[PDB]
Amino acid sequence: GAMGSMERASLIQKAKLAEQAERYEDMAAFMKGAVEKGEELSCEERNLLSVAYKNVVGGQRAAWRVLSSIEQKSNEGPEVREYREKVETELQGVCDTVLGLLDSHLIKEAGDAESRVFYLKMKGDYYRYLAEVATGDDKKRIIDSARSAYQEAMDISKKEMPPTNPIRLGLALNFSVFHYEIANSPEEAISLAKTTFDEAMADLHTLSEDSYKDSTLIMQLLRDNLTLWT
Amino acid sequence: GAMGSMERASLIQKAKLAEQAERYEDMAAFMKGAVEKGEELSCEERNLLSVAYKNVVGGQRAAWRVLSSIEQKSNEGPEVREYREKVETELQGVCDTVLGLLDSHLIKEAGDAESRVFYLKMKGDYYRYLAEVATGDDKKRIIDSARSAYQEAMDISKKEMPPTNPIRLGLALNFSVFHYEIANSPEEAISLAKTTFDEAMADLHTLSEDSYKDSTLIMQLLRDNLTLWT
Amino acid sequence: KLMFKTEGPDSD
Amino acid sequence: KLMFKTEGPDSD
Ligand SMILES: N=C(N)c1cc(-c2ccccc2)c(-c2cn(CCN)cn2)s1
Ligand SMILES: N=C(N)c1cc(-c2ccccc2)c(-c2cn(CCN)cn2)s1
Ligand SMILES: [Cl-]
Ligand SMILES: [Cl-]
Ligand SMILES: [Mg+2]
Ligand SMILES: [Mg+2]
Ligand SMILES: [Mg+2]
Ligand SMILES: [Mg+2]
Repeated sequence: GAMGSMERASLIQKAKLAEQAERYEDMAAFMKGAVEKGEELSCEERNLLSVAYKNVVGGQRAAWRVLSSIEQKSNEGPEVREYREKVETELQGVCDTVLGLLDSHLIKEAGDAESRVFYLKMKGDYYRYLAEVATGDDKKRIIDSARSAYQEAMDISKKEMPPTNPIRLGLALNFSVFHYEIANSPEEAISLAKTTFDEAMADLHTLSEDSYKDSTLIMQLLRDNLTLWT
Repeated sequence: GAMGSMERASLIQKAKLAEQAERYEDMAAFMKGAVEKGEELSCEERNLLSVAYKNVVGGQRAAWRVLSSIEQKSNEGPEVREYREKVETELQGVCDTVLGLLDSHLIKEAGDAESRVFYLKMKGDYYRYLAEVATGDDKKRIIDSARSAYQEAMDISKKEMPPTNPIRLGLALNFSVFHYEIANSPEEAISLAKTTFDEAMADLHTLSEDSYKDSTLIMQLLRDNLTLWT
Repeated sequence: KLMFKTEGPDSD
Repeated sequence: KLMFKTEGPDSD
């Protein structure tokens, strides 16, 4: 790794600097280097890792959709297809990189619910981004890989976290979107979002003002989707 | 060049696709490949080249300023300096790349005023971006390189273009900013912006509705700066 | 495409 | 830093 010679703490520091500078490719490379030091990640470090790659893959997804839309109109020279493929391959590469970090060896060393659910949710997310661009004979297996990861994360979160836990809430949000538009299960999506929202509502009374803010922010995203879906 | 095997027309097409996808690094690489085919560029192609690299270097400049500001506060470990240097070196590399294209061989083959002024303005601009980060024994020579390019462009534009010509206007705008904050000549900056604005005003009557819109857009940028400077 | 809300940075 | 107006994309 090109980050093999840099101190773990320096990589984390520079990831935070890169975030401030909106240099998310750099941020992701720094956090990949930190992961490859082999130590477990703290909560803050997990969030740095996720924010970095979410920003990188988000740009790729938005670009892919623009090209995927222009390509569909053109259908209903080879250049549109070629360039959509180029972006698609880059996007798949980022997803494979993240999945590789989770498999070697973040998930297997994650024993606390807050770390293990976080990583399994990420695994679901990056298989979902692969599913968004998948068209071949592996699309069903990619979708089932996303489903499996989300389901394991859900099972742990329901046993080990309160219904307002923001990790649990964000997992349920993303799994519901998976259902709606990847699994073509809109009713499952709506059910999951509603049940998640209502069970969180009923647990808000236990929270401090700060935790209340964190939980209600994600609850509003569930509501946003339910409003579009119903 | 990694674009050596792609058709010129395909590179231009993909640059336009990359612009639509907000993939400006790709856009710049495609346009660099098109330049390296050795043919002169059309007006549209020149603008694609400029838009691509302006977006790339703009992200780098914004990141450099965030890090340059955080580094100054820290003064009032080596990591802030190291990472500012990393971004700085990348930024200088992009500027050197653009300047290399202009020198090999866009400027020497540019004989019409609209192409030659465009390229000399770009040369001034990318030496100005180098000047923004320069601190060593070459800063004065970098500044004089910017000045020289802008001045040659100005001399041609005043002889060969009307005062409302948008290329001429954008050149004068940028040269005035060069004066204000690179050359530390705020009075020259103000004079140039005022004279440019007033001489354009007096020539608007010759223009069609569409050309009027193009010229007044840049005139408003001159006014914006004059309002901040006076 | 209409994108639904998911967790974290709305980076696309 | 306060950046003044220059030509083209305000990309920084
Ligand atoms: N650099 C960033 N983007 C972030 C840093 C942290 C952070 C985490 C722990 C300590 C200090 C900071 C983030 C965070 C935490 N949680 C969970 C509470 N609901 C959500 N986000 S996010
Ligand atoms: N793809 C882009 N961003 C652009 C394309 C063009 C363009 C140029 C010529 C023909 C067709 C399109 C641009 C342009 C032209 N001029 C000069 C008139 N004042 C300013 N901008 S910009
Ligand atoms: Cl391509
Ligand atoms: Cl660095
Ligand atoms: Mg493919
Ligand atoms: Mg229904
Ligand atoms: Mg340096
Ligand atoms: Mg004065």
